[PDB]
Amino acid sequence: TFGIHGTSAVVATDASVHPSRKPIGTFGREVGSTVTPEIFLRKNEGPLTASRGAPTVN
Amino acid sequence: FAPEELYKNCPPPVLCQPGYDFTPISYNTFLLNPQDPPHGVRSVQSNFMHSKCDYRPRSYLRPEEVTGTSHASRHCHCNEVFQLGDHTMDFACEGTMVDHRNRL
Amino acid sequence: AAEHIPDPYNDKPNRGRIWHFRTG
Amino acid sequence: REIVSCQAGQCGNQIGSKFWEVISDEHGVDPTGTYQGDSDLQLERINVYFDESSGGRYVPRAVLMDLEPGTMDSVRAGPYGQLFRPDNFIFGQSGAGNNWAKGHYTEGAELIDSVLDVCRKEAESCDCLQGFQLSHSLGGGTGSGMGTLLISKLREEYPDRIMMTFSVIPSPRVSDTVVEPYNTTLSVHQLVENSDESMCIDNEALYDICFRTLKLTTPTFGDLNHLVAAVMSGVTCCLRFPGQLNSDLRKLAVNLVPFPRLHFFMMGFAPLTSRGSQQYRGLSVAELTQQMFDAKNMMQAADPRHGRYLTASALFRGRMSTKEVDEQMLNVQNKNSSYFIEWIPNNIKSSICDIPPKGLKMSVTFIGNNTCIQEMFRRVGEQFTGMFRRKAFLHWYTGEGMDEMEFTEAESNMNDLVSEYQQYQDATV
Amino acid sequence: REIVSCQAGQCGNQIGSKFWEVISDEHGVDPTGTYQGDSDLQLERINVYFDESSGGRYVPRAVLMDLEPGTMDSVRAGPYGQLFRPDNFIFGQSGAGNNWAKGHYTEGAELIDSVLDVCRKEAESCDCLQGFQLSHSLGGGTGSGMGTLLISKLREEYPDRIMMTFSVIPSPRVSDTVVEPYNTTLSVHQLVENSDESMCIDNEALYDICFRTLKLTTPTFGDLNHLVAAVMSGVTCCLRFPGQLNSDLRKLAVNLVPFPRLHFFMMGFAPLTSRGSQQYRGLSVAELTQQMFDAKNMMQAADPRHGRYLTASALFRGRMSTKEVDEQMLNVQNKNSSYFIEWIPNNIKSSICDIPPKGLKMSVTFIGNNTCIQEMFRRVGEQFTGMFRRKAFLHWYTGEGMDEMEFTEAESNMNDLVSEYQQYQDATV
Amino acid sequence: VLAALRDGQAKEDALKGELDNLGATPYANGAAPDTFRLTSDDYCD
Amino acid sequence: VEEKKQWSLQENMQLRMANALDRQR
Amino acid sequence: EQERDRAFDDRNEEVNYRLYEVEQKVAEQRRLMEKNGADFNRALAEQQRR
Amino acid sequence: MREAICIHIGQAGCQVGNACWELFCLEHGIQPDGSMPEDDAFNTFFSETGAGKHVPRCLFLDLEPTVVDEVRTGTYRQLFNPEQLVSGKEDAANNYARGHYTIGKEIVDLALDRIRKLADNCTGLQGFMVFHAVGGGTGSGLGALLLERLSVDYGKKSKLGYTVYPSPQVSTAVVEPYNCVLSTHSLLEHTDVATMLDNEAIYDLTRRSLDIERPSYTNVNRLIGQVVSSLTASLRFDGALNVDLTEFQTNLVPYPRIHFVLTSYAPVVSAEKAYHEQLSVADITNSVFEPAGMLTKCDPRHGKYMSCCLMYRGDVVPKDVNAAIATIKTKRTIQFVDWCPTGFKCGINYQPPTVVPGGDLAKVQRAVCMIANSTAIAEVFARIDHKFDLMYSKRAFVHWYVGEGMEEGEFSEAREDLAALEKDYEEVGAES
Amino acid sequence: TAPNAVDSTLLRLAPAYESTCHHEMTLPDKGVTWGKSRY
Ligand SMILES: Nc1nc2c(ncn2[C@@H]2O[C@H](COP(=O)(O)OP(=O)(O)OP(=O)(O)O)[C@@H](O)[C@H]2O)c(=O)[nH]1
Ligand SMILES: Nc1nc2c(ncn2[C@@H]2O[C@H](COP(=O)(O)OP(=O)(O)O)[C@@H](O)[C@H]2O)c(=O)[nH]1
Ligand SMILES: Nc1nc2c(ncn2[C@@H]2O[C@H](COP(=O)(O)OP(=O)(O)O)[C@@H](O)[C@H]2O)c(=O)[nH]1
Ligand SMILES: [Mg+2]
Repeated sequence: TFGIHGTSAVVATDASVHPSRKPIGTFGREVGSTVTPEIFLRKNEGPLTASRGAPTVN
Repeated sequence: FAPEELYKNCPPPVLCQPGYDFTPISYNTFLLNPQDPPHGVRSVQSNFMHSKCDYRPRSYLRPEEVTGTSHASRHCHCNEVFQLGDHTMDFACEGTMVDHRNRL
Repeated sequence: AAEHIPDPYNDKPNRGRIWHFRTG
Repeated sequence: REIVSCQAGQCGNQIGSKFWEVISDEHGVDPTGTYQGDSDLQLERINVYFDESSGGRYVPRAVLMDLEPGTMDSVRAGPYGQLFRPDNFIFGQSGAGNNWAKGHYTEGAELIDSVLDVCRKEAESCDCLQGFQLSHSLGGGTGSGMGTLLISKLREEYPDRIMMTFSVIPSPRVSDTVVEPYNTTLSVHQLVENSDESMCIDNEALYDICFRTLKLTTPTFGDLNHLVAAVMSGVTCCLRFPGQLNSDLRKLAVNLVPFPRLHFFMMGFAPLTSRGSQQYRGLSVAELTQQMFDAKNMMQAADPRHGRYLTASALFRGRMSTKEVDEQMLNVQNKNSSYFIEWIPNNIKSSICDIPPKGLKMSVTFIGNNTCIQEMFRRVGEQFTGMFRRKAFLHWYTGEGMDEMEFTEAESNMNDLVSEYQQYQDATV
Repeated sequence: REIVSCQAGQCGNQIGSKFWEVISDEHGVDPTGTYQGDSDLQLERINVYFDESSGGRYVPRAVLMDLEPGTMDSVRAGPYGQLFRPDNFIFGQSGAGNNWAKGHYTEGAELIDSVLDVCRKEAESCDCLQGFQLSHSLGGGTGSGMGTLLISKLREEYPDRIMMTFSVIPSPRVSDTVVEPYNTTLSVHQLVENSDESMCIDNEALYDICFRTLKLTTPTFGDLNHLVAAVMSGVTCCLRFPGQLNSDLRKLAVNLVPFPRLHFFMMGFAPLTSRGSQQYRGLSVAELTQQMFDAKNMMQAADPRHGRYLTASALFRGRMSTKEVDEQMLNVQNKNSSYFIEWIPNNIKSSICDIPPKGLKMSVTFIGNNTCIQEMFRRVGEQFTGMFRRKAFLHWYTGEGMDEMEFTEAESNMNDLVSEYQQYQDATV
Repeated sequence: VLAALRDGQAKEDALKGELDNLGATPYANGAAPDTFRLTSDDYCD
Repeated sequence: VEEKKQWSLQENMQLRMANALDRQR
Repeated sequence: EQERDRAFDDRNEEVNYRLYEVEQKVAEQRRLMEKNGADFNRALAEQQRR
Repeated sequence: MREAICIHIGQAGCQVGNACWELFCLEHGIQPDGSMPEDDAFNTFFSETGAGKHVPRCLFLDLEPTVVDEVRTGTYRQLFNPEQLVSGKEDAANNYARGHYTIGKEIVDLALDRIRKLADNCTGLQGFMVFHAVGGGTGSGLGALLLERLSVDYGKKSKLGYTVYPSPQVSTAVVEPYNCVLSTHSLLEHTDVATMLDNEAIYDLTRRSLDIERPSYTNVNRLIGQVVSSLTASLRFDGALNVDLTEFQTNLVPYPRIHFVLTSYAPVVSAEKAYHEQLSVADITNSVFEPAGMLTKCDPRHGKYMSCCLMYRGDVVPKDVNAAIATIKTKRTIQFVDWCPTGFKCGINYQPPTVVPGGDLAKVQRAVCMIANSTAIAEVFARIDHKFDLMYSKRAFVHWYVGEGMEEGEFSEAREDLAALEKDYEEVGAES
Repeated sequence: TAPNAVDSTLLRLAPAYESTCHHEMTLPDKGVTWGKSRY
């Protein structure tokens, strides 16, 4: 029952498809300084999620 | 103490008699330094502060449409350009030194 | 009073996007 | 299980404020925060949109976003501004200046750190986050710019979580911005690869509801914002209330998005009758399914005859039987096969929720992935090309650091999007 | 388990004044020295901070150190000034002159003998002394140099007692001493090998707390020091009162100091809530952990996102269950694996005291040995070397007797410390 | 100026008197909290 | 039948009081 | 346990209202003190004029 | 917070500021002493002190003591700060060089000093509002110097220049074309949006709509204050479409040089004929685009409209706004440039304009003020340029400027840059 | 009886707020099944 918070599992593969061990989490990351107009997003360069047909489970 | 070492990045303190009956001293202006936060510290703020991003210099990416001249009129010689003794000085450099967020 | 350049007075009803999917 | 809401820009903040008014309606939450709901069905899933407090009150799980403090001012001083958490209010010293570049790279970048802070706490303080919701307009400066910055900046940190945008799409006839094509394109190319669902709301349809459907004497932004708010409440009523055929935002996305880039939808609300004509309308399942596909009740101004329906979603609220709703909804396809995609059987998915909105017999929210969206995308692309052709207001964007081929890449993305729309429109078996 | 306290400099004197006010309030000891509490729980372990007299008076076990009688007069005239033992007030005629050399060599030495005499008397009056606590600022003259001299002497005299220190780290924005770099450099290379654990306060971060979180309009130094006093109470609550999982200073030192030279901790308090946000707030373990690990809540102006946590301790207080304090403490560990060091599992250690501070349901004090304090050390060391190149203000220190080799080795040791923090920050398994 | 000083001083005196009256009025209108409890108190006679 | 009579009663009540408010406008 | 946390919450809410009242009083004290400073100023002005 | 610093320069600027501030006091209920009888909406224009007094965020400049002494002896003497109300020693004598080089240069530093005091007092500044006239000496020279100094002092902060250009055949001074052409440099480089307020159009408007056979500078300044109040009511008060100064300047300025924008107001009708009209949104919007219903003497039909920003106030509704705009689009006597099909910006505020008691405006439920960038603006610029060509063809009155401290290359550069602006208007109005 | 919310005084409450799967407005257990929450 430990580490199940934020994931679709009443009881605890690590825990579930959702990441229960992600590195960023609550603290965040110094991203406001890194965002800049010089570097940007190109054609079909959005993050690869399950909705976009990308098997992130693997 | 020579002007062209003392005023590398700031406008000269143009002396003007009015306001005084004796020797003029100077008057401060609102110009701000580019954002230079000390490295690694949290964005620490005691009270509401004027954001430097709202005061980015106009000479940032001013286009050099005229043959290599970001400045448009002769009024740069009385606004941006100052003759610091034996040297000439311009604030169009600050546009290159700062970022789009007014960061050095 | 500036010069009056002629202008066609076009007053027409503005009913627009009138469509209906066939049900029943 | 929970949806965390974000409002961006003047339009987004106003729409979200009156949307939270609507949510407090059927969750029985006072402006102060105290719950006086008459039934506990309003408290059953109040955690989806509200986070409880020690005093028995509930806080919207919403973060506010605007370089202009004026919209926060109006929202907080309004009737339901008591409800919002104070620290979630994030604002700067100067407005966006109606510039996507300023809202996305210069003024928004130095401000989005706190936004990430607040949204991350609001996102990981819940038991199981179902998704993210954003409300903004694509023609604005901080609603579009900072909104898309938030969207792209949250997508990477929460890839598996569903994230949707209630984009209030602009139009030249109601153009209150001349940088409208620039902002719309720069926002939409980000939303294409950064949003699971990007539902579109159009001001011309909003106002044509106020005349041709409502006959209102003095229609206002309050009425328009309540239309958008009712859309927002209907799209997620099934999560908050029980129903015969439950659905969630993931199921809606699966049933409405056939291909990853095909996530822009028509919207519509029903029942909507003028206050003087509500006597004579026999409000029933047939009448609601007629009003779904009636022009007077669509939330975006485009002609569906020129296009084809890939998929649609019908979220019904109220006490009904599935027996007549499913047969009606197949009935419409049977005789409108000339306007529906053939190679997909049963293009429309229905969902039934028992609890209806307060003061309504029965409601229905219509979400349509129609292929007529390419018409309006072409319309905005033509003006974007015309403006980009002559540096038309281009220097404002380029002086904030954006490179000139950003616009070329955005227009290439839009051209690919409309080409895909057209080729899935005319694709045959 | 006695904790004999000492306050040096005006900064330390005010911090200790508010700390003793808080301790006396929490133990029900009124200023005249009597006891009118409502329970014997706060009388059972009152000997940790209060020494009994024949007449029932409960005098603080505190030693007051200052070269200026003005601060002594201020603390004596304060609301709790009559509580302290009259002869424990030791002061000199000539002030420290804001000089580390003056406070450590020429003026502190002539009075450190009497200070050691009174400290020895207080320590030997105890049954089983747990150790010494000091409160001072590293930017002052007698707070820094004289405090370091005291720490060295007590290190030589009682090696096995735990030496806890509350150092007020100066920062350039607040900076109200041009020789803060000199004083901090000269005090850090004493605190490193003389203090068992040295936790830091920055006025920037205190101002951040009462601006962003408390939103106080005009918070005076009393309100500023209330937070540090509350944390001083919370670090020894486990000694003063029983609980589910007890702790003491020896346990905290052994459990948070993996390497003897890494004993500088970022510290913070929770809950802290503004007047407007009290309604939209809550006293639960979830919110305690959220605010505890909130970056803005730390009372040190270092950003944890640029560093990693060696170890940390949560001194929870109040009636709370072990599930809510273990589930979520492991949850934060899991979700911030990039910010918690891998080669030491279970970075966070939780202790629970069952007597919360009055006026609050439940609280927690955070003691974190984050590797981001190297940033503070590097910044003030860079200021020190910038001042040292031109021999700025070194004529005072040299005329008071010090030599340049002392400064050179001080900065050498300090750069060693910052390198040690960085190396173990970036070290892998 | 003297009249201004006397009027001002009397007015701050009145305001301080109102603050003192408010402070003297009590704010304990419910059951006193039992904050001094151990978890061992769950075991009972 | 009686239930839906009451339902229509509720609908008409809301609608006509809203009409009264509009005429007040 | 419910009445227990409820009674503590009564205490917390009532002390919050107590602090709210004293904060109103001190804020209006600050306003009045500024006003009396202004009255001194607007008396010394005519003092200097005379 | 959410404020805007008002700067008034010269004779015209000072009377415009007096009218503006009496109107603002009427709006926000501040007596001339400076006190009151969520009302903090005044914070955008008046800084509030602990005493409860509200000092306007204004700065008066004039090289001649008479106008500022008029202000200091008027009804609003106690309203204004004794400082930030600078008085000159002797006037610029209708000389741009006098106001820019040899006399204005030694008080521009005090100007920036008091402006910086305003800036540090304020916290959420959106920009500066510089009211002046380019026809005169002080308002041209010292105004140009102040604007160009503010450009480097405050960076990219908005600077809306409400300027009274010389009118076509109504004139006050013979050196007016010189002063206008010279000040056009700074009004072109160091001003994001410049608004024409020439006296001729206001005179015809007062004569034909306000039914006043004898209006004067008092009524003209009343109208200008009404226009500025209508423009800034979006940030002053709450509204349907809240728009900021930068928000509308970015949409009114297509090119850095192409930023001069004409203005108009509606409905401007006397009380005698105001109750005889359906003062509806469509009616007022149609009256806006009337060539005689504007505040600039240039026929808008002689050029391609580029961008119109409309400020609606009162009980105005967005669909009546949109219907009026659709009728305007259908009425193609006024046509938009091909590369700006949108061409419209809308800002709706819920606060109707409070009339000035004793004024000539009538109380109306709704009002509209439109500011348009259009290529028809080239008419007045070309007329001023031709007057400059006639005067400079044989060096008339140039000796005054030169002996007071400006080069002849400056005159030639002024004429050449104005010719470049002439060409640019027509280039951007050309079809794609 | 007058409902707690002033908005619902003109509405039907018991028939409207009742799931089709499921008349007292109160569901059986709060803290155990649905209203389970902190505090
Ligand atoms: N609208 C308006 N314009 C004015 C007013 N007073 C002066 N002007 C304008 O000022 C022009 C003449 O310039 P000046 O008399 O020199 O006044 P100025 O522009 O302030 O220059 P200085 O007198 O040197 O300060 C005229 O063409 C008018 O357009 C006024 O009260 N209202
Ligand atoms: N439905 C609705 N749309 C609005 C509202 N306010 C603005 N909009 C739309 O938003 C667009 C302009 O957005 P804007 O306020 O400039 O966004 P911002 O600049 O980022 O704050 C226009 O096309 C309006 O139609 C509102 O209250 N309701
Ligand atoms: N938090 C807090 N800091 C203080 C207080 N008094 C002084 N300081 C800090 O102490 C530093 C200066 O110390 P200093 O007065 O020179 O120490 P001393 O000379 O030994 O008495 C400043 O940076 C202040 O921020 C206080 O009452 N509270
Ligand atoms: Mg004059």
